[PDB]
Amino acid sequence: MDRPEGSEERTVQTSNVVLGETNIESQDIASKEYSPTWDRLASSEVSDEYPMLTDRWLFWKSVKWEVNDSAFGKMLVQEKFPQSWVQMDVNVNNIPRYTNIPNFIPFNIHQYMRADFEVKIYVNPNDFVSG
Amino acid sequence: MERTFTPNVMQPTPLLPTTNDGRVTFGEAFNDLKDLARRYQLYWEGTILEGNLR
Repeated sequence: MDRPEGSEERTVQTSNVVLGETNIESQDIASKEYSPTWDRLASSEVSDEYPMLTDRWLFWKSVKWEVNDSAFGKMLVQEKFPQSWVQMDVNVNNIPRYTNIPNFIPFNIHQYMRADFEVKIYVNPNDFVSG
Repeated sequence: MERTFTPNVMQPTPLLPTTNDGRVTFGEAFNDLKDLARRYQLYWEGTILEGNLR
């Protein structure tokens, strides 16, 4: 910290959401990136796209891990993807609904769907821990 | 011609893109019944004993 403001925070914008980061990332890609061609052979109905809704960085879970429950191989998250994320808005009976989250609103009126995904993991520790 | 007569067509979506009768997804085409009729099938089969002969 050497400025009146703390220092410069990098910014990443998508749709109407802006994420701030301050450090150098760790990155990877599950498989080779590509543009699909055989999806057009599956449905004669025109495939709708809602980029301002879907290309939006959305907040998922927060999971709290403590020193007393942190062992080698401890699973902070084990979730079916993207099922668990798209179905994260449940009712009193733990039944999911696609009706409230704008990113998921197209899932309610369509039977079949496809997309590529990106997942960010944010941890904000102090200067004096290790893990 | 009545057998293929299709009046007052009402089509909500465009047609489905072709695969050339399966040639795009599988390595071969399937467009003619004549080709299938050239794949052998059982015509007749039986067992014959000495008692069935002269």
